Amino acid sequence: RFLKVKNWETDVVLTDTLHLKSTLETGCTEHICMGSIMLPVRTKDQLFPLAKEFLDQYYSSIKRFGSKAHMDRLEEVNKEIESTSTYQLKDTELIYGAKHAWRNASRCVGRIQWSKLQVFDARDCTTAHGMFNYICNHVKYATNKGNLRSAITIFPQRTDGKHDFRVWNSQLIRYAGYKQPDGSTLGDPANVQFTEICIQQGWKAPRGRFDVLPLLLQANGNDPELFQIPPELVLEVPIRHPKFDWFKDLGLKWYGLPAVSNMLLEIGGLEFSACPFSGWYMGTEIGVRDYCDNSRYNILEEVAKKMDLDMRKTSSLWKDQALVEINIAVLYSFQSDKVTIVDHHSATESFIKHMENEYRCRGGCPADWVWIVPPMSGSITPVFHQEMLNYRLTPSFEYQPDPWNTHVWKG
Amino acid sequence: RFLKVKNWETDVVLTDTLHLKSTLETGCTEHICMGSIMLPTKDQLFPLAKEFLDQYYSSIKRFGSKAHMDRLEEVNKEIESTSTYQLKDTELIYGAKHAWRNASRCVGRIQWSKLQVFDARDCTTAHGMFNYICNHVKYATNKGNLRSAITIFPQRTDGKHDFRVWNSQLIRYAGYKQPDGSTLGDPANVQFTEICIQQGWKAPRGRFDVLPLLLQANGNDPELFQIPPELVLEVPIRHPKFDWFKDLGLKWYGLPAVSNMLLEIGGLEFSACPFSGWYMGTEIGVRDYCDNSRYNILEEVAKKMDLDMRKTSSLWKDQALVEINIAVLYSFQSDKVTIVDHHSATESFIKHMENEYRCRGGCPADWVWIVPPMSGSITPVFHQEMLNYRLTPSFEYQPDPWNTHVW
Ligand code: HEM
Ligand code: HEM
Ligand SMILES: Cc1cc(N)nc(C[C@@H]2CNC[C@@H]2OCCN[C@H]2C[C@@H]2c2cccc(F)c2)c1
Ligand SMILES: Cc1cc(N)nc(C[C@@H]2CNC[C@@H]2OCCN[C@H]2C[C@@H]2c2cccc(F)c2)c1
Ligand SMILES: C[C@H](O)[C@H](O)[C@H]1CNc2nc(N)[nH]c(=O)c2N1
Ligand SMILES: C[C@H](O)[C@H](O)[C@H]1CNc2nc(N)[nH]c(=O)c2N1
Ligand SMILES: [Zn+2]
Repeated sequence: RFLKVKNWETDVVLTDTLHLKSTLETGCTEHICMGSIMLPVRTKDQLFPLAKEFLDQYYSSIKRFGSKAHMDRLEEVNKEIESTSTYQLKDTELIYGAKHAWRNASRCVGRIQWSKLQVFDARDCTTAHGMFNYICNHVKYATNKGNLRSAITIFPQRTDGKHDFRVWNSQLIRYAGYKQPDGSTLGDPANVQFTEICIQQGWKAPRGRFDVLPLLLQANGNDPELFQIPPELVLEVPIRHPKFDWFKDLGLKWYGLPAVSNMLLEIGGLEFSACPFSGWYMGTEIGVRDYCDNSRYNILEEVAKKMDLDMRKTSSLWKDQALVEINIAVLYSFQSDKVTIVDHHSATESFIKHMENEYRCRGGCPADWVWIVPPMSGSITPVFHQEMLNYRLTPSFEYQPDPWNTHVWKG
Repeated sequence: RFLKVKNWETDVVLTDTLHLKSTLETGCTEHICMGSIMLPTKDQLFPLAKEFLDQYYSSIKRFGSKAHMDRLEEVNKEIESTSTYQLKDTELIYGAKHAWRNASRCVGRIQWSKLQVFDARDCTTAHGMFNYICNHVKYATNKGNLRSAITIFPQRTDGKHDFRVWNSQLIRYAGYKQPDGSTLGDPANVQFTEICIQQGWKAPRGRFDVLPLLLQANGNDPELFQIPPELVLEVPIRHPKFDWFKDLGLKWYGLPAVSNMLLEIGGLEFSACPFSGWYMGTEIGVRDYCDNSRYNILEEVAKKMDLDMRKTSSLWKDQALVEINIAVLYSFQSDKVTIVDHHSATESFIKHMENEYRCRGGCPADWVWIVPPMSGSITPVFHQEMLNYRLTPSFEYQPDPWNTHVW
């Protein structure tokens, strides 16, 4: 069966056959669409089919499907599963797997880059101090003095679910949030709870507006341990505006390296609960979301005040005006400092070319419109006009519950 | 079976039970989400009628009452013998208001209970349709103090005697493809304009020519009528700060009036049911003015503002977009023509959603349509989870008539 998607700006029609390989469920039914809902230990029984599906995909990709090497590997994994109840990936399979989880990530606008991913194999890691060392090396490699390189570091897979590796931070680099007695927040409101955990675990908080948080790292199901990323490894950009000289005195800065650390990587039924990955920012993530969400730095008012915009009516579009200026400043600042960043026009145009390519060579490209369309200037980007099909392919990145809710404290 | 929706800005959680009354299909399966796709007999009619009359009698607190059972009986008898039935005026009004209430793509539904319903089921000719439409246009416009209205022409019978407004909206601008190779006017209407010309319209061949109505009564060939120019309230677009803005020569009409949809009430199908409200400013300033396949004016405006157009990362498109939208709002407000900005409309929709959750058990909503086409995340709807499902009475999209019609 075939499914068509149309682009309402170009009239280009694409045909999806790849959705036929989709396994997992979406949350939607014939009677309800859950397209805007944010969140809509395995047996041997469920594991060998998943391993087999994966190895079939891997061997096809290398043009060796049905070969002796393919058949031998199937047998070897079969025997390993029956005897040890899990299995180990070869390095070449782990690489393929992590690249494909990115390629398959329907919420990711940056996927034109998927085949260029540095995979660091950290499956020999055993302790949190070892996790710390792996993560520093990741940060230093990815940062590359501002010439950012995509990378992922993969710690040991899940076993009984009692010995999990986890990075408790949601990203490797983020700013502390501090809830004040008067109810106001100092720093980033998104990280208040995690900041309190750090403090409880013994972190000495500087208590400013941009304190880089410490890593809280759990190895082998043990209680997590605190480490401070060497400040010389944390590249930051002070935010200034090309025309407005008062913009610098707002005191804003942001870090260069967006590094997601709370997701679960599934490859061939194995679960990598600690697999921090990083790319580079699209400007709007910082300028629109981090700075202007009401629940984050929330700087719209202060900027618009300083721009002397008419603020007595929403219909002057003061918020919209201030928003564009803040986003100009982020992009200017990163570019001026030679730190990799992409604007939302370039990123979305690249995504559309990626998606058309994928339709031709792969038969589809699952995409989540709700997430791919940027949070400002939606319809002046070509993705707004593009119909997309959302479905779940493996290998995949999945959300997992924050570890403080599930962790069995050892003491 | 009971579902939760969370607002990620406010942490407020709502529980949806209303979706269990949904019947029609979404196009989504457990394996594929089609959320971003624009278009995803006697026996069949009685359950549809029953479903509707039940909700109606419930709404007036008379469910299971003598008057309820009596109407159910009368409608059954009328279907059995005539193969259809006629709605009482009260039912027609209730059904139209509820088709709006159920419109998952409509951000303006806080307004749903204030809809003036014009019953045009006695209409028999295209000239009669023109009369009803001019009256609708004048009533809804109200000298710029706009009032929501729908005008409901006779229901489908054997489907070869359909009433249709061929126009996609009552008021739109013509588009003409040029020897230059480009498009003069609104590129969205090039096909309809040619059909108007080929049926006899004398086009002024300008950038902002109000299209004629093409009206089809009783399945006949459609006929042309010009809406009295004095009933079409238009707004010249100027800017509060930029004096050069007026020289682009832009204008738009005050009355958004959708006229190509099908109203389904209790299984009956109203194929001509033009309706109208008032604009959210982004529809004109973002979509009508700045879509690449529409008036596509970003480049001209950016140039007049002398922005750096060498690189996308200067955000020249984004700056010009805001200014265009400030101008649309300023112009309508100055000329005292009802308009709503996207901040105000989305704030009201969150309030409406909360009312609908507490009072009705939910509110079907299509996030892809509800979130405005600019500044998405600085409006509260961006952070609001929405469940999309189909309730009846409903408005449904129907295919352009020129494909269906035989002359
Ligand atoms: C290289 C440049 C990249 C850019 C510009 C980019 C852009 C983005 C953006 C804007 C989002 C939505 C983020 C949000 O709103 O929170 C996203 C999501 C995501 N991307 Fe990328 N991305 C890049 C690289 C990567 C890499 C290297 C990976 C993995 C190897 C990846 C996997 C993901 C996943 C799994 C999501 C969904 C995140 C979630 O559910 O929280 N991306 N991407
Ligand atoms: C009172 C002021 C109103 C406002 C501000 C408003 C707002 C909007 C907006 C912005 C859209 C999206 C339009 C588009 O992007 O093409 C829309 C869609 C829609 N609205 Fe409203 N609306 C109003 C009144 C009405 C009325 C009176 C009705 C019916 C009686 C209605 C029913 C619909 C329907 C069925 C759609 C989807 C149209 C389609 O699929 O093309 N609305 N509304
Ligand atoms: C409930 C929930 C579910 C889910 N799947 N993700 C989240 C995280 C939510 C989703 N938007 C806000 C918060 O993420 C902030 C982190 N953004 C980093 C991903 C972007 C990024 C950008 C560029 C390269 C990358 F590798 C990564 C929350
Ligand atoms: C393929 C297709 C399907 C569909 N359901 N609608 C369309 C119409 C497409 C969808 N967005 C653009 C085009 O409508 C422009 C009409 N805008 C008027 C509706 C808005 C409006 C606004 C305020 C009050 C109202 F009563 C009505 C096209
Ligand atoms: C409720 C809604 O799904 C939610 O706010 C989404 C909308 N789109 C998004 N898109 C991106 N890229 N990131 C997000 O966090 C969100 N949040
Ligand atoms: C493909 C995508 O569904 C399409 O471009 C949609 C997106 N959201 C929209 N939202 C509104 N209000 N109106 C539209 O016409 C559209 N177009
Ligand atoms: Zn869906």
